[PDB]
Amino acid sequence: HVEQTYLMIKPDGIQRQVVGEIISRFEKRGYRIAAMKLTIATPAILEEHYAEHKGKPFLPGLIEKMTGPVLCMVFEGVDVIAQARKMMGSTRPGEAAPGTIRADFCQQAGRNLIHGSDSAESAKREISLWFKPEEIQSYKLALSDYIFE
Amino acid sequence: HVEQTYLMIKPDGIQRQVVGEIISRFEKRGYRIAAMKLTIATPAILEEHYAEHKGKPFLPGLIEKMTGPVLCMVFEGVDVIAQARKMMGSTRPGEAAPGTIRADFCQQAGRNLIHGSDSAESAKREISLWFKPEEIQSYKLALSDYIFE
Amino acid sequence: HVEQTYLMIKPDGIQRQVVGEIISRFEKRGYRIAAMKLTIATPAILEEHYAEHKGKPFLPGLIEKMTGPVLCMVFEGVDVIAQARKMMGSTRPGEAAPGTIRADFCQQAGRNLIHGSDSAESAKREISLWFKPEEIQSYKLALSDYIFE
Ligand SMILES: Cc1cn([C@H]2C[C@H](O)[C@@H](COP(=O)(O)O)O2)c(=O)[nH]c1=O
Ligand SMILES: Cc1cn([C@H]2C[C@H](O)[C@@H](COP(=O)(O)O)O2)c(=O)[nH]c1=O
Ligand SMILES: Cc1cn([C@H]2C[C@H](O)[C@@H](COP(=O)(O)O)O2)c(=O)[nH]c1=O
Repeated sequence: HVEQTYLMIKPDGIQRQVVGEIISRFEKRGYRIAAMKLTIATPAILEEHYAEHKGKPFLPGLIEKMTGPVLCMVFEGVDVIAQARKMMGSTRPGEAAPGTIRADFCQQAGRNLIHGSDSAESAKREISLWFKPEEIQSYKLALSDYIFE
Repeated sequence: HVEQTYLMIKPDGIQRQVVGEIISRFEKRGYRIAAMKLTIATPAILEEHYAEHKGKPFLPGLIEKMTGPVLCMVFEGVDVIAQARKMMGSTRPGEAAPGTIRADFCQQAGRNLIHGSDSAESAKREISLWFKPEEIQSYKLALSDYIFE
Repeated sequence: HVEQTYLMIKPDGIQRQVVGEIISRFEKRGYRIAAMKLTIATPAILEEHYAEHKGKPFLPGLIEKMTGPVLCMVFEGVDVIAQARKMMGSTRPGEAAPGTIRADFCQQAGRNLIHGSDSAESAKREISLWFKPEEIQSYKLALSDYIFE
């Protein structure tokens, strides 16, 4: 069975103009784009996005870094929630494995280019926060027979 | 002291049209193309290719996935049998390291893009199965002095 | 706090004509080019560079391999000394992780494409040996707000 994960290119990904490169990494595995939207993230939606960190001293700083243009995305694939995390790499780019997004593009955790859901529960919540159901698109990849066993 | 390994692009590599990208990964290390042939794999040759799994319940499914166009290849280099295995990554793409072929391109073991010999004995057997001696080409890379110590 | 490291493309990197690819890997992380110079390495400068190995039987062959065009470089970034070492990978390419320069381009330690400082002390020593201070340039990257936290 496939699943869907929420991936969001942060303002540093937009401003460094690596959006296409990021998308290509997920397309390369035959992951399907199920939703995609450019918006400007605001403090009120980011408070909900970062709800697990309510009341923590670092939350204002997380929100400030994220206040800016973002690319909201939903990708579909086998085990894609865990696999996208593996592809992003460790929170700290300096600890991330070579070949991951954060190791290949970044230096510090506060500017680590991309967010991805950390669990099935978070993916469901995040997809619902940033997308309406009518924005989630269902279609089948023509190469499905050569992607899925 | 170089050796030769058998590498085969499976039908999913052909149909997803990533043959050139795969070849480029091996050329990038200064591995030498010693043989290359496009064919359509037959059940008869695949039964011998997969002889280790004779009688196993999953063998018919393995053969069915592989009955299609394939690119047979022989690459030469230092430690190239083990090194090509490392470059392909784990059989299951989800367990493969970022930066390997299977992690970068694939989702499931049954569609994992590429075969490579797993040992010196297997390489000798597989090269002999898929190639005639007259198809194996001997020449020296002009950059040899800058590739080999 | 950023630091600076000495990175040198060896004659195999020049002759295999992958200079631009190497530079792009470091630029991709927002590391700043603080110095860059093409020269031809000579035995007298290489003897100082490899001073720790004076008298060892492998040194004459090492110096022979390194007598040729080289690209001297200084890159600046957070933790860049350790990070550049990680990006190069193990001295022996066969042991280097997928996604590192040496794993992606090389076969043997004697032709492993690139040198990088192993410590802050070595970086200071190597930058003094290979560059004049006139050659180290001070300027700020315009994307700093999106590279550094
Ligand atoms: C941006 C950032 C996030 N994180 C943590 C906060 C969340 O628990 C997790 C995912 O954050 P993210 O949604 O901003 O990618 O990473 C840090 O520890 N340091 C940072 O600098
Ligand atoms: C295709 C496939 C191969 N394998 C095993 C069978 C062989 O022992 C080994 C290499 O197979 P391969 O020649 O098809 O790459 O991988 C699996 O365990 N699962 C799979 O889905
Ligand atoms: C080129 C080379 C370097 N080295 C060691 C010597 C130095 O301690 C370290 C870095 O050397 P380098 O300046 O040539 O990169 O690598 C080997 O052990 N084997 C080799 O073939």
